[PDB]
Amino acid sequence: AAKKMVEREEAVVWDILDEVIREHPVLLNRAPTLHRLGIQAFEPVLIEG
Amino acid sequence: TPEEKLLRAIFGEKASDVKDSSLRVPNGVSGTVIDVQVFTRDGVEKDKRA
Amino acid sequence: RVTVQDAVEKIGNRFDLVLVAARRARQMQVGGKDPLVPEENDKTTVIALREIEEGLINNQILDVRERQEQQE
Amino acid sequence: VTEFLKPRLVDIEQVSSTHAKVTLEPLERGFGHTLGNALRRILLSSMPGCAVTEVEIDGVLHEYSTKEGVQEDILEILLNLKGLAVRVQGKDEVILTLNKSGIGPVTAADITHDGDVEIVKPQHVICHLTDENASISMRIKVQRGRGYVPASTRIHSEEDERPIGRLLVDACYSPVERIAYNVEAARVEQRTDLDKLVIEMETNGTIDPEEAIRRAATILAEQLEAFVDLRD
Amino acid sequence: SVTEFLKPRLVDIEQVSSTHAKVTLEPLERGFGHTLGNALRRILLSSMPGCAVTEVEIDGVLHEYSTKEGVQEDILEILLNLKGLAVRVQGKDEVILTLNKSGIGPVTAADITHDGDVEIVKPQHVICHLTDENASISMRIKVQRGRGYVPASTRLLVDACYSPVERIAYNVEAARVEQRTDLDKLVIEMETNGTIDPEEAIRRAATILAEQLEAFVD
Amino acid sequence: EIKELLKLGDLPTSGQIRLYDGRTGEQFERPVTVGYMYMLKLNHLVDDKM
Amino acid sequence: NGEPIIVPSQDVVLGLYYMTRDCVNAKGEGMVLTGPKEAERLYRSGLAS
Amino acid sequence: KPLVGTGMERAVAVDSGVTAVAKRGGVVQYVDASRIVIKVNEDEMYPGEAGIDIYNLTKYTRSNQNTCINQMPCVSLGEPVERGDVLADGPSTDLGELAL
Repeated sequence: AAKKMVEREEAVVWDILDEVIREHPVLLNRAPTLHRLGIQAFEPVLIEG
Repeated sequence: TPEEKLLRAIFGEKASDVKDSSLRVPNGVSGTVIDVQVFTRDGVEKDKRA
Repeated sequence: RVTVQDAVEKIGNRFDLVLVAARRARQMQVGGKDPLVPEENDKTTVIALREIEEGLINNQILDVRERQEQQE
Repeated sequence: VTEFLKPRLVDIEQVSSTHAKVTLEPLERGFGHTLGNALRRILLSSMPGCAVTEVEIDGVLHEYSTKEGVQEDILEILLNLKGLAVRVQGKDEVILTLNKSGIGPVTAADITHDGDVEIVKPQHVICHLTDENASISMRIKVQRGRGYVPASTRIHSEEDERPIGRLLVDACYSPVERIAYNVEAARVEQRTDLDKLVIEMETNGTIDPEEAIRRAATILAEQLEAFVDLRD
Repeated sequence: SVTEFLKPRLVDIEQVSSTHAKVTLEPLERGFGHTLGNALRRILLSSMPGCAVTEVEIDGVLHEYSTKEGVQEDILEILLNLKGLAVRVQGKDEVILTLNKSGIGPVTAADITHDGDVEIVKPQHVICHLTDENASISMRIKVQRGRGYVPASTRLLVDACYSPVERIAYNVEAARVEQRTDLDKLVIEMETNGTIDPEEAIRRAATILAEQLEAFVD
Repeated sequence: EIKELLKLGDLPTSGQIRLYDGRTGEQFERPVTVGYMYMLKLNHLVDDKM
Repeated sequence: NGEPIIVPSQDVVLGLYYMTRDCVNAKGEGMVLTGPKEAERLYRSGLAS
Repeated sequence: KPLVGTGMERAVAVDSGVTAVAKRGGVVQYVDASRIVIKVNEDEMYPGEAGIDIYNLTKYTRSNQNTCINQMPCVSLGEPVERGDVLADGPSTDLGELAL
């Protein structure tokens, strides 16, 4: 039921996802990772596009 | 498995016995169908759309 | 939480901070606890750093509390 | 010091059927740019309009067809029809009908009117018939709205359902297309530092300029009325 | 619908001090945060009625620039300390106050004579230091109710900060209703001098524009 | 020959006009080059890379 | 090397260089302001450059 | 069209085959969104011929790069064309000029 709900992406799963996303870093990494500042963790803010 | 032999005995609906390898639109693309072409082998007859 | 600067100076080591806050967040998430500092709608790993920030979770405080949880 | 004077419209200068220069004379010092730019943001942002939203054509399935005996695709017809300027009066959505036969350009004047639906530009060429035996039949669903809904978000899932022959058009419900405002010093007798504000709006035809100014000022004043008694 | 738009469901006013606020408005229509906060910033900056000093004489010391021994701080710094004075005045449109003080102590803004209608919102604001038992100062300031910022070069004349807000600056953020995240979020931040409170400063300025929209609305 | 062609319009022959800010309405000072560049749309879309 | 790597790179330095580089005769020369609040109030109202 | 072109834009448009170029002169007997019929003049009609040649336009077909290839007939009814002249612009062409 959760799978069919978020496949439908109903009006509540965005509220649950923005709850999930709050303090949960994402490792943003670009490909020629020459040093350790090629991987840094960022808190994600939900944008469209 | 067990817990399917109990669930499919409750509602009684059989195993479907066929699987559903069908063609669907991939994720994200919303478009308009503008052509469909059916190619058949000669041994196979046809169907209504072909 | 933005930076763990107060937390790393309140422990003194950056990696043992990660281990201690991970242990505390595990106790708070699945172990069954309550947040010592009030959580201002934070995730579990931010409450752990705000408990380390206020001196309320170190390794020996967590260990003597594990002793007390075994005591019953 | 004394108090603030209040403006009202001194001119509605219909230069053309679309181009208009409204004038707003008695303003305080530094209210000219405030009122002119705020009103430009409301006018260019959010005015109601009647852009077409669905177009249906008998014998045409999708937007990527060619109707027989017209020298245009369906996409050129839809993008012509998106720029159909039409003012509807009592209604909110009204399905116009376009039937045209013979060789000729097909204009906006060939649409069967209703009386409460007024095209302002009848020479807006919709399509180009190029055969004597060929003829079309449209169903141009005008719909009142404000802003810009692309068709990609108009279909949420569907209203209830949709047949295989209803083309959707990305409706730009916005009557205005160019707002210039100049603040020049006002020639009154008593004061000198008071300045007039000339907004040179450029609508599509489906809006009165004084009506658009009053609607923008109503929008601004009700947002300010939400702003005017704060809550602690 | 096209008749409704959107309205600020929340307006939560942080009060960092009593002379400082940070007002927020979480839901708003798209792009409206700029067309509201810019209008409010322009009104609070350039047309907001209040009163402050406009000129002074210090009992014939001299005109531009100055020379006065026995004062610790410079003159053109006394003009600056008078410039930062915020006064509340009643229906008297212009009031001339006399500040006479002698001693070595630093003269504050409580050392003005009292006349009831003039209220000093910060009577400990230093105008001068004296530090000499011999010298003394006697000045005739001129408060007057005015409109915006009226400088001296557009006029011992001081620039006048008639407008009661010292700094107004807004930012605009994003917000969401249920899925629509193209909306705005005004996060107005302002500091008054003390002549009014900043919750009263917005609600007076937003009043002033609604009066300016008198003859077009319905 | 551009400036002469610009002078056949009533456009300023330096290329730069005085642009006003869209949001706040006060102008950018020190006037800004405007004009018509032919901008392309390249075959690197975000619909094919996300 | 312990220098900051989050150096403002090109548009930020044009803004910070443009606002902080003097002109000989600009509008509002030789005024005396009580502080930065008065300076932003003068600039944002268009009385000073 | 490019407002600031190099003048090469017409030559690359025609010489790339995506345009529909008139092989002979004449007047359009009929225009359609999918075909253009050119009634050839008596000058170049090759006296054992039937008189007209049909340019069958290429409608919304798929490219190699999964884009759309589509021809819009730019000419109108009765409009006299010459040989070589563009009657239908290909993908990314405005009036027989390269329009990218």
